[PDB]
Formats: sequence, C-alpha cells, structure tokens
Amino acid sequence: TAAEIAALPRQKVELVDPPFVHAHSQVAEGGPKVVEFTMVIEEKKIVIDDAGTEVHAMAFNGTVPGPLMVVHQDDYLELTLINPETNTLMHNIDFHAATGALGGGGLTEINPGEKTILRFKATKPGVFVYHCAPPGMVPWHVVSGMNGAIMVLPREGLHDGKGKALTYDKIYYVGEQDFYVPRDENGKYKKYEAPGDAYEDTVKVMRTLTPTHVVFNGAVGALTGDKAMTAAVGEKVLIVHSQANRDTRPHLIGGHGDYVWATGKFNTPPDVDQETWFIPGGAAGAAFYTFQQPGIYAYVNHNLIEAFELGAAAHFKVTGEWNDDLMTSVLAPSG
Amino acid sequence: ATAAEIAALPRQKVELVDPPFVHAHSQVAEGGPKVVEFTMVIEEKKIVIDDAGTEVHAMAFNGTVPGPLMVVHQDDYLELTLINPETNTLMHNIDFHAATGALGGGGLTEINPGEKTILRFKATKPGVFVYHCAPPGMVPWHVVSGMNGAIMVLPREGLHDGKGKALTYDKIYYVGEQDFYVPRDENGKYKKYEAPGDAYEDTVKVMRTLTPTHVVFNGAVGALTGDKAMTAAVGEKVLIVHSQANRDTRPHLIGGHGDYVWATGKFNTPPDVDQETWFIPGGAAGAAFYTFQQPGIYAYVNHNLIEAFELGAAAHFKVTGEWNDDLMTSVLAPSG
Amino acid sequence: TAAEIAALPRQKVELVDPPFVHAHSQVAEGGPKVVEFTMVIEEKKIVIDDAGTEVHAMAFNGTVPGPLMVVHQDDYLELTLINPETNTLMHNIDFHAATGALGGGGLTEINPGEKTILRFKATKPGVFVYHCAPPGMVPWHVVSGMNGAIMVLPREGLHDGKGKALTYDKIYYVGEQDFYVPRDENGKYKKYEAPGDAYEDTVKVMRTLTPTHVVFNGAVGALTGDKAMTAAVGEKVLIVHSQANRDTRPHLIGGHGDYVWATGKFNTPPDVDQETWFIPGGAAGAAFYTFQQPGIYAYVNHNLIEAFELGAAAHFKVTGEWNDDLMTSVLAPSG
Ligand SMILES: O=N[O-]
Ligand SMILES: O=N[O-]
Ligand SMILES: O=N[O-]
Ligand SMILES: [Cu+2]
Ligand SMILES: [Cu+2]
Ligand SMILES: [Cu+2]
Ligand SMILES: [Cu+2]
Ligand SMILES: [Cu+2]
Ligand SMILES: [Cu+2]
Repeated sequence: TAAEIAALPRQKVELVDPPFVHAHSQVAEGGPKVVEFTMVIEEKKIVIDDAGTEVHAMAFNGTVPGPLMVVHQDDYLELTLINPETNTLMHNIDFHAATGALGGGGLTEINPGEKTILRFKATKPGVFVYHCAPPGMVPWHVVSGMNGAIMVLPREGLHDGKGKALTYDKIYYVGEQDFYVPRDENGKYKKYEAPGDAYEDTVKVMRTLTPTHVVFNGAVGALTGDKAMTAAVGEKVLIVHSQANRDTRPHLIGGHGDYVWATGKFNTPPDVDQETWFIPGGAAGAAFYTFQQPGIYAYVNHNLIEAFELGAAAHFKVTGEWNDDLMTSVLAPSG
Repeated sequence: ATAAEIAALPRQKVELVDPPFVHAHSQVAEGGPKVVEFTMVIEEKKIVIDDAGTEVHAMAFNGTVPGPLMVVHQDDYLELTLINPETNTLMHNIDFHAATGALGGGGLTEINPGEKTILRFKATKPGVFVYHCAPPGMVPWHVVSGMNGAIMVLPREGLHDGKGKALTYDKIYYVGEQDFYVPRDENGKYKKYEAPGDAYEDTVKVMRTLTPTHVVFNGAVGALTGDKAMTAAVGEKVLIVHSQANRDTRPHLIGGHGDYVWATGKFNTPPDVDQETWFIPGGAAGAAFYTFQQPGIYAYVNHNLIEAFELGAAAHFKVTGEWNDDLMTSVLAPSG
Repeated sequence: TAAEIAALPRQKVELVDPPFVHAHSQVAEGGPKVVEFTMVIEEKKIVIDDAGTEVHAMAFNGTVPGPLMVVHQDDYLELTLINPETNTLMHNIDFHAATGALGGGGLTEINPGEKTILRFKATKPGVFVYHCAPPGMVPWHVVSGMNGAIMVLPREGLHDGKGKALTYDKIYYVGEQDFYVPRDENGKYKKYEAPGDAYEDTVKVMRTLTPTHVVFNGAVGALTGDKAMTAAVGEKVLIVHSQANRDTRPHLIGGHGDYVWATGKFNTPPDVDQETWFIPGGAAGAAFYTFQQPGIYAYVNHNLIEAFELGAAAHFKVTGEWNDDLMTSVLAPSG
C-alpha cells in the first residue's frame, strides 16, 4: 500500500569502485528499505592496453564497469542518475533487476545537464546486469563501458541446493568488457577528438562480432600484478561476474567454483564443483569458493585466446599453508 | 505397438498457422495417444529480409521462415506429409530433433522436386525441439536458408514448474531466430542472384566466417514489430518458445524476465527461474514463461546487443493495462 | 598425512588412444589408491584435412586430444610427464580437476630433456579438461592440440538426479579441437618446417577468434569409417566431450542425450531428454544415452557450419532391429 511504501526507512549508501563492493550484510538487517544510490555519468578517454589504445568511455560513477549495488529482496532501489552538462550525449539506465519501462531505461533518459530519480522494487533475488540503453544506439553505449551489475540478496542470505547457509568472507565484482576499437590501414588503433567521431568506424568493428579487447575492470591487466584480488586459505569468496553484451566462461585457474549460480539467480539451485562456468551476454553470474591452497591464481575467460591474447585475465594472491595431500610435486622437473 | 494398434489410435488432422502464432491445441492432453497429422509443402522462394530490400532465396517449410510450430503431446505420434513441389529445384528432407532413428527422420524423407513422403514418429520426450532440413553434403546451406522450425511435445498433463505446481499459459508465441549469411559486392552492398544456385559458392564463403550478416526473428529485421508486434496484457501468462537451428542465442525480454525458463527446452529438466537473460545453444529450442506486470512496449531480443540492434534480432510486445508504481516509479523525471 | 597416502595401494594404468578409454571400473574397487599414469609429450606434424593441411601438434601421449585418464573420487592421480629431448618447447600440465599451483602447471614446467611427477587428490567427481599452459604461450599450446580430459567417477558409480544408478555398457571420449591455420595470400594453407616458425602467423589467425577447422580427434573425418564409434540397439553409451578453448554444442543426430551432465560435474544433477547440450570452452561434459534404433548416426557440434564445413562430425555405427513404433516411413519418397 501507499502509506506502507511511504513509511519504509530510507537509507543512503556510499559506493565503492569495482572490484570492491560497498558495505552490506548478507542477511537482511531489519525490514525492507528504500536503498538510495547516486551515480554521476562520466564521458572520458581511458587507456585500455600497454600500447596506449584509447576508448571514449561512458562510465556510470566514473568507472568501467559501473559499481556494484547491493540490496536485499523486496527492498526498493532508488537511484539518482546525473548527466553533467560537460557530457555531450544523452544517457539512461536499464536495470535487468527491474520490472517495467524497459528496465527503467524509458523513464531515465537524461541529456547533458539533467538528472533523474528512479525507484524500483527488487522483487527477484540474484546478480543482475544494469546498462545504459539510449534508443537507436544501445550497443554503442554498452560496449563503451556503460554497464555494471547489482546484487539482490535473499533476505536470509545465500544457501546451497539443500538450504544450508553459504556465508562468504569476501566478495569481488569482476565486470568483463568487450571493446571494438577501430584501426587504420596500417593496423594501428585510431584516436578521436570526441566520442561521436568514432561512431561509424566503431559500428563497423562491432558488426564483425569480434572484439579487439576483452578486459576486466576496464583495461588489460587491471586486476593483475599489484592489483590482484586477495584471499587466504580457508576463506570463502564470492566472485560476481557480468558481461552486458557478450558471452563469457569464467574459470579460477588452480581452483573451482564450489557453488555457481551460473544464471545468476538465487532461486535457481547453484551448480557445484565447477571447473568452468558460462555467463551469456546480458547477464551476471556468481561463484562461491573456499580457497585451499596459497599462491597466485589466475581468473580468466576460458576462451584462452580472449584471456591471454585479448586481455581477459585477473589474478588472486592467496596466503596460507600449502596442502601436500591436495597436491604435491613427487619429482620436480629434472633431466 | 503394432501398426494396427497405432492404426486403431484416433487420428486428428491439424491446420498449421504461420509463426509467431501457434495452431489450436490443449495444454493438458485430450484423451489418450493420437496420431496427429500435419502436412507441409516446401517452397523455394525469394524473401526480403530488411528495409533495404536485401533478398534471400529461402527454403521454407510451409512457405515460412521459420517453419510453423507443430504441437502434440508426449506419446502421441506425429505423422507428417512433406511435399517437395515440381517447381522446386532441390531435394529436401526433414530431421525432427524430437524423433528417434534415421537421423531424426532425415534419412527416410529425402524427396526430390515432384515427390512427397509421409513420416511418422512417436513423440516420446516432452519439450520444444528444432526440426530442419538436412540433405547430406548441403545441410548448413539449407538450414541457414531458412529451412528450419520447431515442435512442442507437451507433457500429457500440461506444463508444471520444478516443484510440480501447474503452469498454464494464457497465450503462446513461437519466435524462430535465423542467422543469414548474405554475400556482398566490392562496394559492401548485398548481392542478389537469379537462382538460389548462383548464390551457393558465395554464401558458403560467408558462412565460413561464422559471422552472419543478419540475425532476425520471423524471417526479417523488424518482422515482429509495428502492427506485427506480439501482444499481451498486465496479468497475462505468456509462453515464448524460441529456437535457433544453427547458432547460439541469448533471449531477453527488456523490462521483464523469464519467470520459468526451460533453457534446454526439455520439460523433464526443471526450469530455471527469475531469468534476466537465458541461453539456447545452436541446434535447440527453449521456452520461457512470464506473467506481465507492467503495461507499455517491450523489446524481446538476442542479448548480444550488436546482434539485436545492428543485426536484426529484436521483436516488440505491446502490453495493455495499468502501471504499477510499487514495482517502478519515476521519482524525479529527467530535469535540470 | 604423507604416511597415510604412502600406505595407500598404488596402481599403474595403461593409457589408450581416444576415442577409446583405458580399462576401469564404474564402481570403485576398494579404498582410495594412488593411480599412476605416464605420458610422453610429442611435437609432431598432423594432417587435419584431405587437402593435406598440417598442424604442428603438441600432443600428450602422441594424440590430439591427449588420452582420458579415469580415477575415482578421492583417489590420487599421479602423473609422470615426460618432455623428450626431441621436443623444442617447454611444456607443463594444468588439470582442471586439481586444486593448487594453477592446476599443477606451476609445478610441472619441463624443458626438452626433462620430466616431473605430479600427484593430486581427485576431490571432485566429474569430467575435467587438462591442458598445457606455459606462461605467455598458453592459448598457442592449447590450440595446437595440447589438451585432453580425465574422468573422476563417484566411488559408487554414476547415478541420475534421483539417485538411481546409471551404468554404461560403453564409453567414448570425443576431444574437440579448434585449429587456426595460416593461409598464404592465395587462400592456401601454409606449411612450416618447425613449430616456432608458425607462431607469429598462427597468433594472427587466433586473434580473429575464427577457427579454420573445428575437428574431433585431431582431423576432419577422424571418427568416421575405420574409427566410427560402435554400439548396439539396447546399449547404454557415455559420450565424454571436451573443448579446452572454445564453446561447443554436441548433438547426436537421430538420438538424444538421455542424461547430460552439461557442466561435466557429477554432483550437479544431469539435464534429461537433451537434443543439443552446451559445453563452454574450457570444460568437459558427458552424455548418457541408450540406443533404440539401428543405423549410422552422426554426432556433431550443432553449429552446422562448424560440423559440416569446418569438420566437427563423427559417426556411430549401431547394430540392432529397427523399431517401427518409434519411427516409420508411412509413405517412402515417391510421386
Ligand atoms: O585453467 N586455465 O587455463
Ligand atoms: O535489456 N536489453 O538491453
Ligand atoms: O541433428 N543434426 O543437424
Ligand atoms: Cu550511455
Ligand atoms: Cu539489457
Ligand atoms: Cu532443404
Ligand atoms: Cu539438427
Ligand atoms: Cu605445451
Ligand atoms: Cu584451463
């Protein structure tokens, strides 16, 4: 009822840039609330590889992917989206978690210098993709980095196939991005004055259905080296993954997905003991894993060409004690 | 069962309807096993697949791309009379993925132009299945020329969710998705050919790129839009059967969900629930059940947005009814 | 503890070339054991099509794909991997079934002239991919056919979703491979005198993400004729299928996948009555089917262009009586 929706507690949340996630509780604290978020849209040039390749990013909250928003089932997510007058394009937002008006895209078309406030009831539990979708140029905005994901946790937290609770110690959000950067006759990636200048050349690359780069956190190596995600032997980690436009097949090298909500929806029992899962373009998925061995792990899109030639590889730096029962080198490489 | 016992089975002739509509049927089976009879004439015809007038020499079952949806119940016998007209220039056959034996029926149905055949198979497994032409050595060319459709073998007790609760749809639509490989001239313009044959070698070359020039619903870009947009109402339960005989797809109802989705298309496999975007592998059909909650226009797409909005894989749903502000509301309309 | 594993019975297994699988028991015979395997790596030219197209294969045990290793859950798989001095590249092995050191790859880097022995506990039941992964040359080795699979059977054998036992009469292993063969400017496939000579050219083809060939058992038509798989009406067959780098969609033409562990993990209930299943690049899946009709069946990757233009098609020669109740030609093709 009206009075009841109006009486719900309102709560503002401070977002954090991916792969990190803002503060939240797995099990809902209190009753349904209208969770408030605010994101400013930034159109800016970003370098995506070691060769200085640029992309005119269209980023929610200034990041590629946009930040992860976490709410519980039946809460209302109320987002204030701002498109500064400094931008040159109209933007909007489609929450795959939302029901109605094309996910909210039909109610949030804001030109540079405008803002809007959209509220929707998170009626279904799971991880969902959210992305910009201006009619007539939906792919262009999405493949320019304008997408993220939200997590709608069941009020009672996560559980496995037989109702046993699954509580993670850590949670990371890996947004995978397929980029389509134009090249000149010589094969060098092109640079442009403004976003629109690249429109035509970019759509041509997009039609080949072959991305020039497939990256995590907006750039080749963004989640490797000193920016590797961390964990410890014995820790339970939830890795949320999304791809707003193209299929992906996540894999923890040296590990597994103990429980994987491959479709991303919590009412659908998770698959177990996964080596490699699949997330279709336009969806988010989530894998729960308890680390057992220390060392550096790689987390990749398992088409290894996309992982190691195109950029779809991240790292996990795990501390702890090695387990010789699980694995041991009986005879080290020798003549 | 003996041909005699099967012959003692009641027979019922069905009049097919063109996709996305489905011929009249009952969700729960009417009595016991029957021999459901269907007839389809194969038509090799030029079709236009986009607003620019791009043409394809289609190979269409019942004259449509996709071929029509045949609906029977588990343990019924599907008896198809397939006709290949004298006017056609190629041999055609049919492989029902729902069938068991002779390459899905393909090895027993090779008919040359001017020939016909009658195949009968027992629909032993419940679910939606793809059917398509498969002439040895020319299989992909016939399939990506539009020679494919789907059938639905309903459980005799109708649909049920993963927990046994009955799932009864008010309406049903069949969306056949087609990947086309159209050759282009040195200017990037699509080529036209006098006879389908003159297109073969050029088309095989494009097919090898594994990159379709068009990915469409019901044979053409925008085919299920405007006055051909599908319809529903707030509160209406709709089953959307989707098939792709040669290539993967990932259906998504923009602004909606797939409340229950048999992503593998098989009814004995519990449906996934609350789906945002599902996946149907090339060579299969899937089905999504959804109860509309909001009025307005919805786009139904293959969620590789480039395929959807650049290649042609987008349909529309016009939904009547009252807006639900509880589910969604514009607190502050776009403003300064 | 080491002492305990040391006290475990050990068994040397003899490997056989795909699509056949070495002798094993569906239900485990006895308590956990350390199952030993040995594989020598062979860099060799293989002819992949009737046009004489060659690939510089990097084959475990001399075949593409490498042989299927079968152990039971909680057994230890101990592999002695050998890289002969006749080879030119360093190789290693990642068992997706293993936990730690990048699936074993970090512990098995052997140069030509070296060997190593790796032992891991097969803690999760299902079929898993294994493949070479030299840092910086991962996809290249994998798409050169250096991959295979293992099956970790539950101690009590296979079961359906409701716990009823599923015992197969025959088992086959189909390893699907995506090759990227360079062509001279005339469209003719190029031939080389050494693996490294093809590197630069091959990487370029790989980046298009478009394979020139997609084959089963290393060559177009490999699993046909003298190598057509066999079964008899009434026989229950398990078809294990793997693809270490790219997606696939298996389909038994004229048949079905009665039970399909699509993710390849036995603890994830199998899908049933499948027409076409999906296996993501970087995984293995398994389908159980009881043949009901005699005749030649084709088994394919259901992107028909990949199956019939690119090479992804195998045959099954089945003996038995035709069942007219299941299918019958009421009127044979006629006027
Ligand atoms: O499992 N990594 O290739
Ligand atoms: O929700 N489709 O962009
Ligand atoms: O069922 N094979 O096209
Ligand atoms: Cu935008
Ligand atoms: Cu979307
Ligand atoms: Cu045909
Ligand atoms: Cu088929
Ligand atoms: Cu190697
Ligand atoms: Cu791997």
